[PDB]
Amino acid sequence: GNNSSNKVRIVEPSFKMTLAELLDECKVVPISVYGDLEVEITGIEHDSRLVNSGDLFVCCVDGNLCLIEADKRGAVAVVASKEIDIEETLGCKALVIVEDTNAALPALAAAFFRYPTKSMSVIGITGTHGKTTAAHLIKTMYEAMGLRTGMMSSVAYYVHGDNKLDFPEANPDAVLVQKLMAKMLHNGTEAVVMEASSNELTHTRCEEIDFDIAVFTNLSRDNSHFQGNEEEFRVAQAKLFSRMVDPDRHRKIVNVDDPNAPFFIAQGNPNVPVLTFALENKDADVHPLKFELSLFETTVLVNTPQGILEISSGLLGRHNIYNILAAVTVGIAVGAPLEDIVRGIEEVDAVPGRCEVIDEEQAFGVIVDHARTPDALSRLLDSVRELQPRRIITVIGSCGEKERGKRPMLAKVATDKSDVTMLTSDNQGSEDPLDILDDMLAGIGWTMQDYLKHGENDYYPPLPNGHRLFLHDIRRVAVRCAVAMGEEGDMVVVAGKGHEAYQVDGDKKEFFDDREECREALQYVDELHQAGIDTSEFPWRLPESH
Amino acid sequence: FARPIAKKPTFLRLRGLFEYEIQSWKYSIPLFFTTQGFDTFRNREIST
Repeated sequence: GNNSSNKVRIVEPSFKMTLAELLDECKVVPISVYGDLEVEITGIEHDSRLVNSGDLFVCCVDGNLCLIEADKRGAVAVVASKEIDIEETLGCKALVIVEDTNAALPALAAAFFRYPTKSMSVIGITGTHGKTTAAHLIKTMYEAMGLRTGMMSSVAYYVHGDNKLDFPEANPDAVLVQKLMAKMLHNGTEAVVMEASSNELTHTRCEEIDFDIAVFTNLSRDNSHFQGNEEEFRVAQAKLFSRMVDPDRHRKIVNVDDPNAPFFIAQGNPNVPVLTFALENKDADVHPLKFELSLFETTVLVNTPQGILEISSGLLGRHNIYNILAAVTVGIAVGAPLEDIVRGIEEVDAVPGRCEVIDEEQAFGVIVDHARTPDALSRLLDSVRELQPRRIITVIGSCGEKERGKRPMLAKVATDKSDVTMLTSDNQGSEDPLDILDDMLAGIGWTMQDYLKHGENDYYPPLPNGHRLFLHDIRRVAVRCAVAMGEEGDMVVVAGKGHEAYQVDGDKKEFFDDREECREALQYVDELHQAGIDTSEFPWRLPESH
Repeated sequence: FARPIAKKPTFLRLRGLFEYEIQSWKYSIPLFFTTQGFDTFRNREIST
């Protein structure tokens, strides 16, 4: 528009407000208040290592050494848990000590930030699969329809346009949430796409958030250690729908394809209207009457409430079709036109580090995913089965810590669904890479003792299903040969980490991107055409030796 | 040009033992050799 390259100004209003107004706005009974509330509030924080002069510094902990740190800094409020007197050890400013800093922390932040979620289209999205992809597509669609959009996830933070505020740890407290919320509110943005993470809704956060649209894309059973019973999983995840209070400015997007869609709806204000997406279940408001998925082509004739529309794109993935269905249903909730929905859908061609298709003049689809669980590789393998290519190669990473129970079943599904498998050393920050490669096969039926007795005689084995064995450690050569395998129209997965733009091997840290190396290898395919005999299993790349 | 068979895998095709006495090798193998970096191929193995 104006510049499109210079950074947009950090237009943050420095809030001016006093402690008595704070107590009146959010009436919390004091237990350890002294003196008088003669203090001007200048900022807000929770952690002493980020506490500056004049912030809230609220977090539940007893006998903390951070009290002295905040006293040195000069925080306006210094309240962890402990009854502490004034003018001797905490003479920096006044005290407003509350019973539970976590309970009133969203309340105090909203009162200080003037409750910015009321003046925004704050959308929380629940579910298990495709959360980040759904957030990306929804934010692109919302930005397309003539209005700015924000982003509140655990992987990235898009303030507006294309600048990315550095993504912090999985979930900080509500102080950072409301700080970035103020940035959205006063930086030209008028909406935000918030991921309703389990830790977010568990840690007393959604009490002081006004949700405009609540979306339920897909359901799956994971992290069952935290959700000890399926009832807790179905109720805690239903807190997103329970926050709904106004069935005239708020809408419900539900997945009747999943079994518990009415169950999710019934957990609070069913009057808020239900708009449903489902592909296999044609009894939905938005449904792709025609569905076609290929390795490089994808066609969807979808009968939205507006009408029947054709969507053609190379963004593969059946769950990606489900996600696009959820996005168009969300657009229907706000009454957005189909043309703007298509513009938003096509506004993204490669979501960062997930399902990132690379086509640098080649017929083998390079694709990566987060792949922090074996079920992610299993799901991508089922998608590949649904999108049957000629030859299947999947480069398998490793496991960081001592979670040795995943790689057996991971290698099982890989070798069962891939003609040729491949392994590498992606994340092994715990032990030696050789031991990590040894652990890769630990539960399914083949023993690596043969890897001991190679002697130029075991290089040509056909594992259980006649498929091919695989072993390597040098990540660069591993991915180079993985891209170098692709002959014509085969499957070339080099996944395992996703958007992780580095590489760790026990005690190392350097720059390493999988996508960049993949496109570089696609470029050197021209040099690769000069040779390439003895291609199938092992070894590779060296001619004039037969 | 010796080929050390060792712990590291041998993704490079075949092994070879040694062959460097022909005057043609000054510019014959460079077309087949390297082709992807210098240290990432020559220094991995085939030491002299």
